[PDB]
Amino acid sequence: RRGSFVEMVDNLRGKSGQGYYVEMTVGSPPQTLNILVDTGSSNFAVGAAPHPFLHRYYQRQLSSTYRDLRKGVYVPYTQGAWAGELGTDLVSIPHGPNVTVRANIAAITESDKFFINGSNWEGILGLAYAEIARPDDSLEPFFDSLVKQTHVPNLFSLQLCGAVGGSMIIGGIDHSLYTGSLWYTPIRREWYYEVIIVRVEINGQDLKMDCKEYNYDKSIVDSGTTNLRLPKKVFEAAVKSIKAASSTEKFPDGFWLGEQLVCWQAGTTPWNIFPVISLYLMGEVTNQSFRITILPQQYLRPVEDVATSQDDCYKFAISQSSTGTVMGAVIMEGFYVVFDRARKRIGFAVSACHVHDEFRTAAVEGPFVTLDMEDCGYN
Ligand SMILES: C[C@@H](NC(=O)c1cc(-c2nnc([C@](C)(N)Cc3ccccc3)o2)cc(N(C)S(C)(=O)=O)c1)c1ccc(F)cc1
Repeated sequence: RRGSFVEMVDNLRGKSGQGYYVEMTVGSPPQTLNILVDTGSSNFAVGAAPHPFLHRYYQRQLSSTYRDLRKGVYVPYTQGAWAGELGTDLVSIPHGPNVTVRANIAAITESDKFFINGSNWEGILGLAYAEIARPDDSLEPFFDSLVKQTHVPNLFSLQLCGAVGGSMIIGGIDHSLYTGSLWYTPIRREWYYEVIIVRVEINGQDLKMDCKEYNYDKSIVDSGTTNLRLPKKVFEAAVKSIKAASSTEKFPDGFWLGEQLVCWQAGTTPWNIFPVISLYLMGEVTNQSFRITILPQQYLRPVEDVATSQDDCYKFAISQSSTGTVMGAVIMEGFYVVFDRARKRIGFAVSACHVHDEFRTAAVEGPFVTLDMEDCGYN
């Protein structure tokens, strides 16, 4: 109920659907920049040269504590890519832990489709593990540096509040950010924050696919990805089931593909006609699982208003992936997510800020009995 971590509450902001960021201060004298919180990568990188979409950037020549590592780095993602120069400098998070560490920093000099116009963030904080760090696993990620240089507990939690703000509690958990109990799923392997999905339901109806399909290749949690991305076969089956459940009103095929938007008169969106989606995750005890349930308010995302008009346009935010399942903002916005690195697990709880209506709410429920969950993982 109380809050020793109060100063970290509400330390995240966003330009409505374009990325959640936290202020980070680098160098000496202080150079503060808006940094995207990204659990799907492991590099700390900041724009360090003028760019059309950047309001400000890191100026190495002005930082007396900057150290050039004399090595370049190239980082390609599913969406976007950037190139920079590696170095190290002092880094602090004003509304985060009360510490200052020397971390690796990639100065972004060139990029393609990475920065987003009007997003207001100028860098990215890769919170995942060294295994996926570029150029290789020897480039210590920011959080690894934080834990090794300070006494800050090896854990952080995220509360992303969509339609924009949120909280990134570093070193602990704040009880005002969630209701109900926290349910944990094992971090299968320490590279991306990999998890295992054991069952999927649409309005209580089992998609009935071999659970291996749900994690085909892998299933990860990524705060830097907008959608709930699913492997091709799973995506197709999910869409067919969602379409059937929302038969009250028909939509063009492109809508389900994200190629067409559908808009409703201001405040008339019939959320009730769309089904809830449940993802069952492996639990911490043998044959035990739990489920997280999201509402259409999470998977149907608003598209930057034309200019404060009377038309609420939405995009179906569940899409296909060829690299496994990605639990992006669509999933995270309905919950308070605890990245308990110390205990190699991720916790989910109903968010105190998730968007819902007067009839339904996002939920985290358990326990359930699920056999052979170990076979669901790809090898
Ligand atoms: C910021 C922005 N992200 C994207 O717009 C986006 C990133 C990646 C995406 N791929 N890989 C990533 C990394 C590892 N997160 C790195 C990264 C961060 C920012 C920008 C690009 C890349 O994200 C993939 C997609 N898709 C293909 S999608 C449409 O979601 O299916 C979209 C975002 C994040 C949270 C949020 F609430 C709203 C908007």
